[PDB]
Amino acid sequence: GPQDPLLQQQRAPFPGQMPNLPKPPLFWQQEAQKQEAL
Amino acid sequence: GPHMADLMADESITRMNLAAIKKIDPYAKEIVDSSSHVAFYTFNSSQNEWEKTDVEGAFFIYHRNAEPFHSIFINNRLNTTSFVEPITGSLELQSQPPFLLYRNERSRIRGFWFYNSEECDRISGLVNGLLKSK
Repeated sequence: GPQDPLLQQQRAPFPGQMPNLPKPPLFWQQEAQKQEAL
Repeated sequence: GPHMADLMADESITRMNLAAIKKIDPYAKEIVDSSSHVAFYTFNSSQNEWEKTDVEGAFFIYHRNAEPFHSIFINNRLNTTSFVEPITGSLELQSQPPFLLYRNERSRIRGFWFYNSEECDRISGLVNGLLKSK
């Protein structure tokens, strides 16, 4: 419901905000799948 | 003027932690490491995105002098639920800073998020040792 501010001065805590994990390049996903597969 | 925090922790604190542990897992006798806050995340390949799970809790590694030798538990603070899983020696790990990544059966991807990256490093080291020591 609450609307986040367009402009931010400093990083403040926000209950209910999920952290954003970093996404690796496609190569990472493919490599894992292959290794498990035989 | 400036003062540094004490590196050594009181023994009383450790005892209290192990007490809470016994409440869910009667067979947990010793604590190896504990992270103040840890959350479980899963990756869905179909969507190419990460999805947060309903498990958000304090992470503890438990040691026992009987089978299973080692097991990991998360105390879900928000949902007041217990989640436990045994440690297997076939798991392969990978470190993408600051988030820890590991592979699971059937080519699934799951990871753990820690309040502090360094804190995560210590925990991961323990697991690595278990894999190579038995």
